[PDB]
Amino acid sequence: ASTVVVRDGDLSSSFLAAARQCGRVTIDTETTGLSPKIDGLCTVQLHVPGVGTEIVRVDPTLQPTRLLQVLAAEEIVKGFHHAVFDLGFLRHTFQSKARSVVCSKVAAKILWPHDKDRQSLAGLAHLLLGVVLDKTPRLSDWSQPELTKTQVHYAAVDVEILPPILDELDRLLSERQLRELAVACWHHIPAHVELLEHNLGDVFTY
Amino acid sequence: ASTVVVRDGDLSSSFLAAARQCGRVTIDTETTGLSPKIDGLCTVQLHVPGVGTEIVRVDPTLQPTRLLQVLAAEEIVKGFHHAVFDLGFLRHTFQSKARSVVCSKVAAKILWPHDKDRQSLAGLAHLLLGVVLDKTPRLSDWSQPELTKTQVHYAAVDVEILPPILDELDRLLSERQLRELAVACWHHIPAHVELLEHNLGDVFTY
Ligand SMILES: [Cl-]
Ligand SMILES: [Cl-]
Repeated sequence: ASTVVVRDGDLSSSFLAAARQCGRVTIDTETTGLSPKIDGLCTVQLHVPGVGTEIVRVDPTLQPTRLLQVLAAEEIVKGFHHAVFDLGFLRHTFQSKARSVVCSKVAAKILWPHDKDRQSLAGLAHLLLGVVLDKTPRLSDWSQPELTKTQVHYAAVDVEILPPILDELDRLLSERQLRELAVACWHHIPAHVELLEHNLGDVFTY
Repeated sequence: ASTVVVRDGDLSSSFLAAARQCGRVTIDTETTGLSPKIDGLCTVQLHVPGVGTEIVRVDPTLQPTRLLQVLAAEEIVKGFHHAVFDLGFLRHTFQSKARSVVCSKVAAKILWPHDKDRQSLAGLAHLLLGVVLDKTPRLSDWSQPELTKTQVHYAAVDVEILPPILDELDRLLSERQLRELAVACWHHIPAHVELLEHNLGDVFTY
């Protein structure tokens, strides 16, 4: 959490430029609960490697125009942990339909299908980076008029830790010849979000 | 079942040409049971609209080279009913990895998520075409040294009925603005087959 600014309503015009120069960003959100179609989206965090992190506080009366630009941009890769969760909120709240998203949880489920510990952000961070993540601020009040120092730091860490985690999952995927499958699965995340948004369920079974 | 030929081991060179001229074919299979990774693949049926239908009897000692060419060909659309099932057999038996496949079951699950009747080939044929399909030969012995007249006719009908069914689902999908979602889902079928082949399960949940 080297350099973090809390923004109201939208990503700043400076980070939009930095995201476009970089071609790659990481994204996370804080909410009032676990149901992307019922609970409230409170903040969206965006990190530009080398530049810093913005915490965007959602306004009900404002589309976060420049944030939706980044999400939709084919030429900007957006890394998440559990992209289906975060994009479900973004889709239900803002009608956002993202392109070029990747997900460390999907990656982890391909590499370690039977191990829930390695499928969590904290499991990935400890295994790959030697880093212990503090998870206690996740249940705090993200709609509070002023985010605390602890909140800001927590919200920043969970986007700033994704670039090294994602790079390391890429290498493990390539080694086991599963990267093309992870690539195909990441490419399906936005469609999977639409299926959930429309209550269409599992279209691939009998 | 206007014009049907039973082929040993592979699709004929003439249908490979006709599939390439047409740019579109429909596909179905007959098997010894419902588990694509355990049960035997007995036949693969391929229909070229306007030309006819081949029933390919699988040989254990022979890759059906020209059939695998059609399956892999990006420029040839392959229509199935329940593509995940058929491609699971083709993937486990021949290591076949298909491109540009579409599926009437996936389409039906998007249009009618809660109605199992409309998600079956016979439900689709009756609703859309007014056609009653005889399903009794499905449990017959497809590894028998000579397929019966009833078997040949059954195996041919279930590929020849797919082109009108698929064209009609396209129109219903477009009308409700769900065709882009069906297109995205069809594009994911081969990856979903790989996930099942590797026992990776649902990579898109928590
Ligand atoms: Cl604040
Ligand atoms: Cl025969």
